[PDB]
Amino acid sequence: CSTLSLVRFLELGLSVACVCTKFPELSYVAEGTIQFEVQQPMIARDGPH
Amino acid sequence: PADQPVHNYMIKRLDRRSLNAAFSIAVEALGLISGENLDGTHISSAMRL
Repeated sequence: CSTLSLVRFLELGLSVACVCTKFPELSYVAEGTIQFEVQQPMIARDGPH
Repeated sequence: PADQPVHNYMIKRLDRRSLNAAFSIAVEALGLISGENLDGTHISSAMRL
C-alpha cells in the first residue's frame, strides 16, 4: 500500500511572505479596504527657487 | 263540515363552507430556524433571532 505524506503550510518557508489570519465572517463581508497615512519631508531652498 | 287539526313535519339540511389562509415562509430563514444553516458566530445568532 501507499501512505500519503501530509504537508503543513506554516512549516514551509513561504509563510514569511503573508500575515495569515482567521476571519470566520468573510462570507458576510462586502468590499473592504485599508487606509495609508504618509507625509513627506522637505528641505528649505534659497535664492531664486 | 268541520275539519280536523293538521300536523306536519319537515327537515332542513346543512351545507358546507370553509376558510383558509396561506402562511408562506422563506428560504434563507428556514435555513436559520432549524439550526442546519446556523453558523457559530455572534452575528448568525442575531439573524436567527
